[PDB]
Amino acid sequence: RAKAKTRSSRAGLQFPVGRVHRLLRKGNYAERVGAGAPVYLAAVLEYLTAEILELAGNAARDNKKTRIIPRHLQLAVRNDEELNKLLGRVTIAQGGVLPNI
Amino acid sequence: RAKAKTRSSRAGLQFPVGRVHRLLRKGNYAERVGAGAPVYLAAVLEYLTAEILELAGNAARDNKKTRIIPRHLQLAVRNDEELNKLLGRVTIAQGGVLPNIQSVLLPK
Amino acid sequence: HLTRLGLEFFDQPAVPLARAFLGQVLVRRLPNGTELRGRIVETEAYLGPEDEAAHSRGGRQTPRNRGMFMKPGTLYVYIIYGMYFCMNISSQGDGACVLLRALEPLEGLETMRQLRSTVLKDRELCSGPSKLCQALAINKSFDQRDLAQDEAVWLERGPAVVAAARVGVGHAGEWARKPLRFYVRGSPWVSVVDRVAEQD
Amino acid sequence: PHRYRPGTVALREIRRYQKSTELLIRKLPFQRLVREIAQDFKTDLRFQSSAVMALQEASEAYLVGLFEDTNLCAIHAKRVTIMPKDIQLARRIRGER
Amino acid sequence: RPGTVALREIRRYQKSTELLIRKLPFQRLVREIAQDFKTDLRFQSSAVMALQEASEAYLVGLFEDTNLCAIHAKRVTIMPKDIQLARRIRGE
Amino acid sequence: DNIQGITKPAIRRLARRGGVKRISGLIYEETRGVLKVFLENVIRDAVTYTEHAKRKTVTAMDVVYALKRQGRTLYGFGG
Amino acid sequence: KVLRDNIQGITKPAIRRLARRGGVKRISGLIYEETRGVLKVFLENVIRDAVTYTEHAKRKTVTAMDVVYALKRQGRTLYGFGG
Amino acid sequence: RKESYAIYVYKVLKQVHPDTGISSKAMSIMNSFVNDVFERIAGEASRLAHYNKRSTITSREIQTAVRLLLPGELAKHAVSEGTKAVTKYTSA
Amino acid sequence: KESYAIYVYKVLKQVHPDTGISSKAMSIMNSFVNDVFERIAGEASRLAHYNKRSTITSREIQTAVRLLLPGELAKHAVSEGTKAVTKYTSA
DNA sequence: TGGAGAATCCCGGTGCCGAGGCCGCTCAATTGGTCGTAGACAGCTCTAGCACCGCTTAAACGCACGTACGCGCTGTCCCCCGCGTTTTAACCGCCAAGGGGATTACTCCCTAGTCTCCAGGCCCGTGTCAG
DNA sequence: CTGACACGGCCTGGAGACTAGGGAGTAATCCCCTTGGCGGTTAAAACGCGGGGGACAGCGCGTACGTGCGTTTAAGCGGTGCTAGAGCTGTCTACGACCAATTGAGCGGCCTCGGCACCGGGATTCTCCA
Repeated sequence: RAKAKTRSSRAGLQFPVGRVHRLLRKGNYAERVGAGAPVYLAAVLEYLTAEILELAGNAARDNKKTRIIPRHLQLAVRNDEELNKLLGRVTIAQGGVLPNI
Repeated sequence: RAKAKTRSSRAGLQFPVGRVHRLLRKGNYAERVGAGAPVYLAAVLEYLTAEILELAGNAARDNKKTRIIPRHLQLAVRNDEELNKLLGRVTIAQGGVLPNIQSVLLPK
Repeated sequence: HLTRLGLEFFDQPAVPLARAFLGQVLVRRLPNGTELRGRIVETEAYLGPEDEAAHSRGGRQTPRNRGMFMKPGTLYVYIIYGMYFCMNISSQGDGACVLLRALEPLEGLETMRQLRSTVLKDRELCSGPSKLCQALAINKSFDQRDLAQDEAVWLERGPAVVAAARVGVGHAGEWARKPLRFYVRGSPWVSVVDRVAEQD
Repeated sequence: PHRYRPGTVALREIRRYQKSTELLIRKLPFQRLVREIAQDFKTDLRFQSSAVMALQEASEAYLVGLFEDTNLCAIHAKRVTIMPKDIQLARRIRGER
Repeated sequence: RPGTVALREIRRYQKSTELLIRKLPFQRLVREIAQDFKTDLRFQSSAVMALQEASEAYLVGLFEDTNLCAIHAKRVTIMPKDIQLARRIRGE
Repeated sequence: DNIQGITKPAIRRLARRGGVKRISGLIYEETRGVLKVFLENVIRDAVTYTEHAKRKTVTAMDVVYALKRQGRTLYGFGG
Repeated sequence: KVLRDNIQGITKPAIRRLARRGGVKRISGLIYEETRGVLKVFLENVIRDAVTYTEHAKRKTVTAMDVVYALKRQGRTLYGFGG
Repeated sequence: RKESYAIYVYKVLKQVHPDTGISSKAMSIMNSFVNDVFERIAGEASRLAHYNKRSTITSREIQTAVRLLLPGELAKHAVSEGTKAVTKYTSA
Repeated sequence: KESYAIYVYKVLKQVHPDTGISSKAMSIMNSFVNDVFERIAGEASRLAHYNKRSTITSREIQTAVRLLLPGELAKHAVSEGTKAVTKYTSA
């Protein structure tokens, strides 16, 4: 056999594209799953996780801490309009609320 | 062979058991579908259809009509609390609203 | 007796210990009075404080990594997971070490066939240092044991060799690709082989 | 002549437009509104007539529910006249932005 | 002055992330409610903590909507009619 | 500028269906903005469903799927 | 074995703490009983759904998954417990 | 061809109201209702089977999906009617 | 039990190297990844059944992302997925 | 309270078009048998859930006082309702012409299935740092 | 000053490679449904105007929450002990997928006639002023 290069590294991603392919297969979503669908879904999930972690790291840096706690995740989600639109119906445990009077 | 008896006819149902089986199998719900699940689901859908249809017929009788129109279905759903709770996010076309005027707007 | 190697045998630097710990018999002395007669097929060598993959990199002076300033050839075990261990011998100089990797036995196959259990091919019978260290039943309580005293395990004299680079220490630093790991040629029981370093 | 008091014609209209099931917005202005909104997304686009009827029924139902919540918001503030702050309150509680 | 301690409590209870209801009365309330649905139930600790997190977030959001209803009627005191108005508009 | 086609008597009639007795003059512009936002939200999803199927026209089932996507299920147009 | 009315365990300072987190400057005296009733309704719905999920799996222990799936049903997803 | 739940809703209507008809728009609304409730129950049963690592939808999954979806009295009557139908299916 | 913990480690080290993360925050991100994956895959299943296909391609995932995600998030997610699919098919 | 303008319902005829019944048939539901595996069933281990005792100790509770605030009352003035009149364009019907949805044949590429192998990721008890 | 988190064998699920068959892409055609314009009748909107009446501001009072302090209490933490049952594994059986032949049930088409919208006159309230 040839060199076993991982399919996640072929797309330049970090998320487990093979795991997304398997979870799409056994999740009973369609009879067959195309080749680029796990790549696209892993890239989209990686981008959304990266944006959440961007704003969470900035929130942790603004409060002078070097470790992301769920309060930072709540401020990161709710301080952006788009992520608050995506996670409007979602409660983050140990997340707190924003200061408004 | 033997005489063909419908799966709905042997469970006392008017709703089709075999069609519900085929819609469960092609609906991508699970890989396998048991025998009693289409019978159970046909009975449940038959009961809910009967519950709306009886109340809609009573509403059609109350408005001196022989046919059931969308207004009768909307009155039947929105006047029963369980069916209004079940269909609370459902818009019936040509349904109108219930006659409901608040007490503070009526004159004295 | 005469078939025992003392502390004067190990008094060489790191790379002669890498050269002179190949093809020699390690006879573990179980309390039942039997023998094992295992021949080692590969070793590893950490030079000391100047090696990035060693445990004493950058002047590390942890109390567990202390067995080098009283005698050379000191037995060492470290926990690696959470139950596994490894076989280490201190070389000459502070921080220099040689790690045992794999061996092959010739008698008492049932002993580590049934003792290693907590699928049983001869190629995977003694491949992996942790389960063979468990096969010799050397726990963390034998870390203070000196190598060539009492009735315990010693070295026995036996009757090509290809050098390969470091594998599994990460793609960083300058000491992660030096060819020093010696393995015998033609042996099919070697766990990690180098197909590009075989032609030299 | 005869002139009705303020409130009689409004309650007559409330009973008239709650007894009926008809659509209230004129169909052609709603069609033109749907066309100019959809031309901001994809140009040279056609529509089924049933699609515009579906959009009109959904929009009318949404506005009737919004005006009911607005009416309760105005009744809550000791008023009978609804104002834009009532609509803004109802949409803020409902979760719309 | 009447109101400044309330304002500092508002300011200090929004920066904190801790759980505002005591744990054991909530645990006993959950077991009392669950008795009517099934007899002799066991509960995990994470189940009761998940219930407390959901309940506290639900009550905080309801009190935000209640405060908007109270400010809408030109007063700063929340009343049960504000809760009922917000609760009907949210669809409950 | 077809938002003025949703006339003031139409907004008054929709408020009459909602049981509203008195209406301020600034209600109509806010109602036009609310209706425009709602129609943009539904029509964008319907156009997206149309472009996925590679068609030039928006059908009733596309609008029904777009409204079911937003939790505003519509009966009577097929399903 | 039989638990009484433990609804009074949600005390008055707990409701005041939750309202001051919400941003409430003044609280009426009749707010508290309405808050007991609202909490009772919410917990009744979520606990009933989670107990249904539990007895479908033929278990006597209500799991964090049962509450998480109940809240995912009720339109309010709870992150942080394995959902 | 297009399949519909038209004749079955008509049969139920003639069974419960033997002198009452139905319009085309009303039949479209009832067909959409049957499709919506069927999709709701089957989606809930699929989620329940995936949560408990079961690859089949049995009568039990539909039973607990009906109990989760429908409000109380409707759920009780629907579960009783489904149990009666499955019992009549197996015994004959 | 499988989780996305090491992948969120890798993304966080790419985007914020002097920043750690707790266990509770990682549980929240694992639940977030599962939730977004379930939303996108369920929408792709719905558009597969609506168009009478039995295949989830990149087009259904693209349209599901465009339906679910709000505006700028949708634009950048479509750009990222398109770059990933073009790079993966280019080799 | 009465009278009168005005809105609303009832009964009688009409004519219309959409529901409701019948029929040919094509497609999907039934019947019978086989075969492979998902899942019921018995049993065991060990996690963890419940029950109980006690000490600090913070938080809940009861009470006293005062003042901020809800709430009713009154004046007033803008602003919307109701109605008549004029302008404006929605709407019904029709032709037509063109785009485009929907169906069909085909031919092709891509994705499921499977066999083998190996490398990423999980499990885990001590080194070192950030609240 | 310490506890949560990171840096250290083996195993199983991803990956390469071959096969093959059917699902989706493409070209072509048929006709149903969309658009657009015109006439023309008219319902419906736009606009102006008068006046009632309701929103809104000011003010006074009475009471009911906030705030503070002392006494009570039971949460919270630590620890122990017992056992229900959660979770896993092994075995085997019966239940559902799958396939081929059969056949009747529902669907498209078509004909027909009876419920329902509509017009209209008279009875019956609705409302507003006097």
